[PDB]
Amino acid sequence: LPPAPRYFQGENTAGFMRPVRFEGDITNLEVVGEIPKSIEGTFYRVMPEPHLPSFIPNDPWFNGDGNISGFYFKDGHVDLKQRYVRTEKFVREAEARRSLLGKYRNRYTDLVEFKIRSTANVNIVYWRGQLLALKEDSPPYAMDPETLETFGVYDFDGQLPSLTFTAHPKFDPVTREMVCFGYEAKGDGTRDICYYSFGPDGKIAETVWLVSPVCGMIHDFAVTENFVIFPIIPLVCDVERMKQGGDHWQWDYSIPMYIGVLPRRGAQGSDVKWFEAPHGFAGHVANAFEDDKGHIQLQMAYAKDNVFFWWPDANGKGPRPGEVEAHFANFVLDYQSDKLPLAEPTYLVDDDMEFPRIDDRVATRKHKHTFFCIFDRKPGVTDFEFVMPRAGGGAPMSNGLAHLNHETGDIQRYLPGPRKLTGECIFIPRNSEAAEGDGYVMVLLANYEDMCSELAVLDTKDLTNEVALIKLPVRLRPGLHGNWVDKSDVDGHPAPL
Amino acid sequence: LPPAPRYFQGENTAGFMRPVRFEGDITNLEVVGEIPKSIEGTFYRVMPEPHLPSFIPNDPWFNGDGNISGFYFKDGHVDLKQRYVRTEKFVREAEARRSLLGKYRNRYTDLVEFKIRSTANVNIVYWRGQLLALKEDSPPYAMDPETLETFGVYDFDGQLPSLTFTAHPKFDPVTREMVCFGYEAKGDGTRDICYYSFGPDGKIAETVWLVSPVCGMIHDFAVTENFVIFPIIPLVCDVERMKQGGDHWQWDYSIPMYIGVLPRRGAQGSDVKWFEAPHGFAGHVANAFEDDKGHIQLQMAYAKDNVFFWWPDANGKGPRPGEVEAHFANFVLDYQSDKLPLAEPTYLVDDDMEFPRIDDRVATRKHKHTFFCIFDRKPGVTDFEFVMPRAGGGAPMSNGLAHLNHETGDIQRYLPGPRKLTGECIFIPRNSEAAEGDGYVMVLLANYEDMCSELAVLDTKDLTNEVALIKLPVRLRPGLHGNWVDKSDVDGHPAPL
Ligand SMILES: Oc1cc(O)cc(/C=C/c2ccc(O)c(O)c2)c1
Ligand SMILES: Oc1cc(O)cc(/C=C/c2ccc(O)c(O)c2)c1
Ligand SMILES: [Fe+2]
Ligand SMILES: [Fe+2]
Repeated sequence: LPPAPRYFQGENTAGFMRPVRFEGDITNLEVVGEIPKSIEGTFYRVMPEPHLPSFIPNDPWFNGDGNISGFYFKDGHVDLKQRYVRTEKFVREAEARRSLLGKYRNRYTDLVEFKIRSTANVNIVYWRGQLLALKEDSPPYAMDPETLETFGVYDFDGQLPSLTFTAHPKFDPVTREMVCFGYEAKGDGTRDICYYSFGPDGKIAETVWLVSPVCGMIHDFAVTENFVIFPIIPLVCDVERMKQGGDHWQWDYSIPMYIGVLPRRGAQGSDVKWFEAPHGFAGHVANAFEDDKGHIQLQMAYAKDNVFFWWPDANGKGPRPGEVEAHFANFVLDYQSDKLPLAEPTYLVDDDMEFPRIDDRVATRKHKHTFFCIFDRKPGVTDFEFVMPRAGGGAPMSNGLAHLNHETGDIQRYLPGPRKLTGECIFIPRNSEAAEGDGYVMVLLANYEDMCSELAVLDTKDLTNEVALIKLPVRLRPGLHGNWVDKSDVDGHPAPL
Repeated sequence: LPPAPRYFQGENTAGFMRPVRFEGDITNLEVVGEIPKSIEGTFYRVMPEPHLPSFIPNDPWFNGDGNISGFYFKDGHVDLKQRYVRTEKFVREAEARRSLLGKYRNRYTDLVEFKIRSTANVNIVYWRGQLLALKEDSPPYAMDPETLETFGVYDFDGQLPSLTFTAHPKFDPVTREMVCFGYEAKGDGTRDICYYSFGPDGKIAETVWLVSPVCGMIHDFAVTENFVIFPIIPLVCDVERMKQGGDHWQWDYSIPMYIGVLPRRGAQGSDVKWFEAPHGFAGHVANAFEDDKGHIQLQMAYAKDNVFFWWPDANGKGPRPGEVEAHFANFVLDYQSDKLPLAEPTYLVDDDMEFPRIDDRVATRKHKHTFFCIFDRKPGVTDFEFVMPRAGGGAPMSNGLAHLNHETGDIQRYLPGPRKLTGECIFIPRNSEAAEGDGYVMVLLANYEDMCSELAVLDTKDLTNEVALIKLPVRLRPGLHGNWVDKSDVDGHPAPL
């Protein structure tokens, strides 16, 4: 077999990116300031964190075993529980005590035949009394919210119609449905998209098979009252390239950014309209809604070049690290229009941003608050001379959060400091009567001075001020998505406004 | 109640001394070099590590909750498991989410009434299929060697005759007995010493009650074929002082270092002879044995002033940090002699040393190898300018190990490096046929550059060279004692030479 290294090497596992690989508990975390005593619930987040050194050199960040963190809050106290998802990959590699899975989404490079290749490392959501650890090439892995035990691959009582389940399902706060899809829904290189939904009782509602114009990456999607919307990143899969040991994904400069629109209920596959936005990268969706005219307002991060620059085009053409900025874009779509080309979007702010969150009590409806990561290159905001030698590589960087009020246009910015960077934030309603966007924001910080992680708690009344700073004595490696599960919400999701 | 701080403050919990307080697992530790594939077994060590900030300012290191590390070795791979001893203190404080136990060994300062005050934080030994987590003011806590679950307070099937069990029992490699004692054996301030032993079947053998000349600290003891030996540190307990909120221990410059000698079998309490060594501090015993004449050779660390300087004399007189050195001393005792005063000891080496280990296959018999911690103030060995600002306080420092060959007088020194310090080492026989002192040495390092811990593996053929360096991504706080449990030893202890 290819030799198994016995320690981590390469920039993607250097400095703050070095895997820790701890599972267990740290109770009664140290707190500076004061956690609001009324906060009660759990912040779950997932990070890629390779359990064993890869036999693939410079294995991408996206290919690391999913490790789940839970921060359990009650009466101003907080405990951490941490556990790896017991994926097939995790278990078989742990048994062998060496890496067996090869390149990102390329089964032809695996040292053994896997049934499920999930690292379950992208998102961690709450559904009907379980956590679902998500990875868009795979079904979810179900886990216990209290103990973080892995139950196993989850197929929704045999109802799951797709081989794949998106990392970005949407929770309709009015219908209490989970709205889902999978792309490459029939396997590697397939153009099949399966759109499906589950009612609050767990029974499958929608199931619509449609066909993508290209086998492109559909990382995120959007849901409105009457439509679902599929933006396609111009990364394209060719299985013949994979069989020769090549990358699953390859940028294509010659195609638009397709945006499919399908009626949300009762549709057939042929009802989808593939609108064509200007070539660019479809980033995370903040939210989408239908306005007064019945037009879809789609608000999402959008860049003009390949954010995933390590997967360039066929001639190796693509940007360099730190070059591509994504901006908070508004696209307007009309399902009735027969014109496929879309205009350039309008932009809501100037900041280089990503990882937008809204008050999920208005998801699929008009929202007027968005919280998001920013990366400000203005001199002084980040001490790059100090941070970059300690940072390693392979992961995006955020040096603040921003809160946009869409009505007033006011923006507040939280800057943790010149030697700290942030992950994706969560929003917590102050209580069940709170106005939209009124409550608390939490965000995990990487402190490059201490080489430790911290969890900041902010009040939306003044995002610039930390109300509490929870000081972890270990590093939590840069992660991906996370969610709040409030103790007052029986089904884990907040009540509609 | 006295206010409970919500983060750690003071030098004793600063820098590398900051509690991490993690429990759980890190499998497949990163390894630089190569762990000898024949090594099979577990290195257990214990560290004081406060689970909650104390309400006592500058609480001594010795008063922190015992946290057990196990390093499980097989076929050149190693896993870490880590778990707190579930003492009464740990459990009740965890329930309350605040500190309740007060000053070191002073129940009159506790906020609630404890039955058992153990932090179980001094030593962790193997006996008849269990770990025993030790603290000299208490009975042992029994634990599972595989899972580190705490079973509870252990009383040897109701046979334990004493309130107290030493942190330094000795294992006779020929008789397979565990030889024990407790001081303050009938409660705070008592001069009662209970000497007792257990046969390999778990039945109590010896039980002899004797009386100390003063209520002094007997931290360690020594066992020969025919004698047991009790060196008394001139720290003295007055329960009336304690009732007023004072310290359990107070130095007394006016007394000798008593060394009691009792026949090992069949004795009465009045058979003890209290020899009087020159005033000084009784450090750890390497080993004791009877020579050809039947004289006891007692080899132990010995200092001329109070190593525990934070417990000074009645007028607050004593040394400052880093001032007192201890030296590897040989005392000669003759049980038949009626002369009580002893001569100054001879010294085996000149190094400032402590934490001596021998090949325990010759414990209680003549040994000719000792491994020990050293602290070398020779310029450059430790980069103090770099280390001391990162180190915190409250714990002793070791910047190397030494191996003394007692036949030849040869000394090898292992120096981990200018920005690393060491804990107490363990010795592992190469195999069951290995000569005395031939095999492997392991020692945990504090790396102040990375602010991480490492576990070094050395071959005794060349102690200056690391064969493997196991790289932990977390800190293990400076700890106390540890032990090797070899997989090839049915009762957990090595066979006699
Ligand atoms: O900074 C960004 C911006 C973005 O728009 C998306 C991502 C992550 C996407 C992702 C996609 C597939 C994976 O398997 C995976 O681990 C991660 C990260
Ligand atoms: O550096 C040294 C030298 C020494 O000779 C003894 C000790 C530790 C003694 C000790 C005594 C009682 C306790 O409760 C405890 O945690 C530790 C530490
Ligand atoms: Fe995402
Ligand atoms: Fe000791």
